[PDB]
Amino acid sequence: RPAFCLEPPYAGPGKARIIRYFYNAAAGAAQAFVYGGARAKRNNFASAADALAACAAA
Amino acid sequence: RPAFCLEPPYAGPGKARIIRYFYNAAAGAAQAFVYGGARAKRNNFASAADALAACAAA
Amino acid sequence: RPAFCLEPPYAGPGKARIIRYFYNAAAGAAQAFVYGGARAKRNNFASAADALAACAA
Amino acid sequence: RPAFCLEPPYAGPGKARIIRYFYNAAAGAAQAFVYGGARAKRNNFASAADALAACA
Repeated sequence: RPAFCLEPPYAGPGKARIIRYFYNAAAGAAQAFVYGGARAKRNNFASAADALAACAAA
Repeated sequence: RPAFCLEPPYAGPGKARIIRYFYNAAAGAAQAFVYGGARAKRNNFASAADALAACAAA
Repeated sequence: RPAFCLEPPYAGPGKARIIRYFYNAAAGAAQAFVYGGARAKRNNFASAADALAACAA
Repeated sequence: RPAFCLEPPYAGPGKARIIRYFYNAAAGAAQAFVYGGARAKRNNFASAADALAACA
């Protein structure tokens, strides 16, 4: 599993209101968070399917 | 809940661009993903309603 | 299936960034939206399973 | 509603595989489509809720 899959989600300072997904490796699942549209970090996916494709596999 | 309902959605190797649905157990929701047309895995349904009927119940 | 189940989601005027779910009657599915914390309408649930239950799905 | 709410979805010339949402005014519903990542038209949203906020 790539290291970035262990990052906590980062909303950032932006004024957009976007639901994104991060992989929660402790829970073994993708989880939704609200992203502000600026200064994205790596564990930040458009969809749960995308988060799982990158990060679900051991 | 059937175990397959916890399997990540699989795009597969095909070149098609088909909208399918999978059960996201962390959210308890059936959500969209892009399927390539080949080698479908189990958590892959033609509609959100279909995925929920198969997988939402405890 | 209650009448509120036909409503589109309502973020409202608040500044919060709360993930909530609404029932999408056309699809028979539960989908997420960003609720601002104020003036919620009825098609607004803390989880997708809550929305599906309320709207008899 | 905005006139763009009547557009059919536009996948565009791109090769990416991105789920996006358009408002289908004939169905009264926001529906998913595959967007290629380039030359988006206006009836193109990252979520069903955003399509409904603009067009419902």
